[PDB]
Amino acid sequence: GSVEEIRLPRAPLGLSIVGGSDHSSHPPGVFISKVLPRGLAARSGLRVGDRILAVNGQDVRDATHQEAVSALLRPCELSLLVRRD
Amino acid sequence: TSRQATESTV
Repeated sequence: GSVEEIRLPRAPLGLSIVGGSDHSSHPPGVFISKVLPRGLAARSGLRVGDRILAVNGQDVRDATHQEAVSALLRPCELSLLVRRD
Repeated sequence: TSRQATESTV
C-alpha cells in the first residue's frame, strides 16, 4: 500500500539509503537508494524508492541522515515502515 | 535537489 511494513530478520542488511532532513535529496524523507542482490533487504521485499518511515516504532519521516542510519543500525525482532509512492 | 547527495549502505 501507500505505506507498508517489512519484517527484516535482524541478526548486514544489504541496502543503501539516501536523504534526510538536512540532506534531503531525490530517490523529503530518507529514501532507499540501492538494494544488494542477495542482501537480506532484497529477500525481504524492500524496494528501491521506498521512503523509510520508521524503524521498530521510531519515526524517521523527519530525521537526520545519520539519525536514520543509526535507527536502522540499532533496531534491537525488526520491523521497517516504508512509503511506496 | 539541493546538493550534497549523501548515501549510506547498511
